[PDB]
Amino acid sequence: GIKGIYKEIGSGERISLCKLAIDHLEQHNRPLRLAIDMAIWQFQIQAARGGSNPAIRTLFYRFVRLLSLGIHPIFVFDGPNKPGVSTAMAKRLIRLFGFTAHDAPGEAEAECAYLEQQGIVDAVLSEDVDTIMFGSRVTLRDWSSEGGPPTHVTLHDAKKIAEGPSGLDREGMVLVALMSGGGIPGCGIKVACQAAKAGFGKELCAITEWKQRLLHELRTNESGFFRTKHKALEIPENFPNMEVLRYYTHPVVSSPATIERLRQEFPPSSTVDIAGLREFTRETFDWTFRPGAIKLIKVLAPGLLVQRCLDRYEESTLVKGISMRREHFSTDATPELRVSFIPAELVGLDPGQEPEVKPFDPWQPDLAWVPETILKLGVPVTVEDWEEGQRS
DNA sequence: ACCCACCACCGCTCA
DNA sequence: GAGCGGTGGTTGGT
Ligand SMILES: [Mn+2]
Ligand SMILES: [Mn+2]
Repeated sequence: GIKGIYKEIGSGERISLCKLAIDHLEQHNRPLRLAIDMAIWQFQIQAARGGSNPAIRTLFYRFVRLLSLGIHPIFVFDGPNKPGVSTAMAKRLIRLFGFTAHDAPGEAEAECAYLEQQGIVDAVLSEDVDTIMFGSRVTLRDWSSEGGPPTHVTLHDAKKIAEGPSGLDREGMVLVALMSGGGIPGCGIKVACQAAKAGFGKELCAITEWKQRLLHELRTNESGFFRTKHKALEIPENFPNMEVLRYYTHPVVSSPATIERLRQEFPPSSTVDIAGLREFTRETFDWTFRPGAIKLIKVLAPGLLVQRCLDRYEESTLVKGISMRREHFSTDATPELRVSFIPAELVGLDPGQEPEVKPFDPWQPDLAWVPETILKLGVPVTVEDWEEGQRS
């Protein structure tokens, strides 16, 4: 649920997460804040195979990707007030990356939408579009390839939907969920959408006046709100159930006090725990000894580089040089510079103090495409010299 | 009596 | 959660 909603509101704009990140950083002069429904992982990460704990290993890699994007994420967990990777390990790993874990009192997607409304986050990444019913304005879904590397997302805009052909707004979709559900039998997304379009989605708190209006409209269709008449659809008395109505209208979410607490404490003083990550990966992935250390260095270095650029907003302690420029399609033509750096020097781990058991040398220069905007923010002098040398 | 377009629903598969 | 074909039902007819 809601089944068939995408044929009504649209499938959504497919867009590079990098583009969303960099555009917001340019438009709003600070990194994008994104609430992530923790329920999204449940079917995406238990598809990885091989090695030790591949499910949380997938989680590790998408966290490194979040670093590379410069996104400030907050992962929201479900609460018990709702009407196989460990939560403990997920939260432990979230802290090691300098990210934020947040426990909803009830359903996470309701909390995520609430956080967005309160200006705690700029957008929501969830299983589906249910977030719109809980007040979300910008909601993201399907963080995946476009495949290979997971670079793109599917963006739904609540205002544009309420204007587009469906005319489905928040209270329209509630009525759809009220009548269709998954409650009137024989109904019915098509009819529910037509009922919503007629404006029956208010529901501004003796409600039986309203109920026998559309009930009259469903069987006679004198206003012509429908393609046909529906004398077969017969409506229960409990309906419209009002517990259900305000499960959407005021879902159980964090207290005002919690909101203002988050408002001062998120984003946190984000810092990646290197030594913490080294122990985690050794314990959980069997990334043991010198090979395991080098493996962590290689994977973590680029994101750690991006992350430290923004955090200052000669310092060649980050970028050793620049050599190219591109507007690749994977980022929807977001200007990137080919950047060099020393992985082990940047991560700050010495593979030597670990036992030894073509290849990759963490002490030699590695290359990475980093968004030009982030580089100008973090290493402005090196970028100007690159621009200077290239007008010759 | 029968056709017909539309639709709601079920079972299916992959996440 | 979300895509597919079947299909049984409803509607408005033919
Ligand atoms: Mn949920
Ligand atoms: Mn949902």
